[PDB]
Amino acid sequence: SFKYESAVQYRPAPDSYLNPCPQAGRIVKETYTGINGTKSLNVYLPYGYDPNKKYNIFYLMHGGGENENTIFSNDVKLQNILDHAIMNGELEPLIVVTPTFNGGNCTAQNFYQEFRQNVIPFVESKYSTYAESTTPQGIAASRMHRGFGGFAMGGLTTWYVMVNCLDYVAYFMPLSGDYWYGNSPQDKANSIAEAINRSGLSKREYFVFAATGSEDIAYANMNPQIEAMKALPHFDYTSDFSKGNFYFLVAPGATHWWGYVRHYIYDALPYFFHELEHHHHHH
Ligand SMILES: COc1cc(/C=C/C(=O)O)ccc1O
Repeated sequence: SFKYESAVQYRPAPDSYLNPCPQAGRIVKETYTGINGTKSLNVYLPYGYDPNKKYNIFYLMHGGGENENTIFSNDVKLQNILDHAIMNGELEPLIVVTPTFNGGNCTAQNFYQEFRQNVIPFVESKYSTYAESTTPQGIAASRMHRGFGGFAMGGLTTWYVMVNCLDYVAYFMPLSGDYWYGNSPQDKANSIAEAINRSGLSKREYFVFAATGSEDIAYANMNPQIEAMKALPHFDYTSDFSKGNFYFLVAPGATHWWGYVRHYIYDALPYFFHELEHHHHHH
């Protein structure tokens, strides 16, 4: 059913999507040991999950003061939105992982290292993504079907993941957080451009769908960064990812709160993972 729009507008999921869906994906609490010690995450598997099929995977980071359980807690209930959207055909089934930047030496800034070395191999060796194996080569070869996003400090995590993990991840969803690398917006954009240059990727091989609220403090620093990025040849601004690769959704009146941010995921996540996808779809 999904069709790309060129300037998608903010629309909250219906209130009914916040209540439990009978077609509920399974949420599995996992514990693993990596460079930052023994840590946990949650894995959302779509309803009907079949390990002999291959699923898109989206990693989603919490904000400051939160943890790996926040996004699927009663304070957010993202799984209800996912369940309803997948059941209604709005969102193709995918795996959603909620890790944490807490623990050991880990920070929102440096999480990408643990992500690369420990999180991807742990999750993707257990569950069925497009990664045929979880060697660096197997992960890189499946990058078009892997995404990363996050809220606030988790948005910062997302930007650091982008600049350090373009080889492994093609889709990025920074929510209400800017990239802290640089003394000006131009420095931030230039850093991203340099990462893209180093990666060798074409503009059809990475995608950024940023979002925030018009009354969300993150707008103050996101907006200048987005404008600087728009000026780069590396980005073609439009939400139609069949045509371009960069969009910034600003929700009128929304404030810095998961109550709103969950809806940004509802609006944006359906836009991910169709470019170079393996099914024959018309979007
Ligand atoms: C990474 O960018 C941002 C982070 C925050 C974090 C707020 C908090 O932890 O309370 C707020 C605005 C931002 O633009």
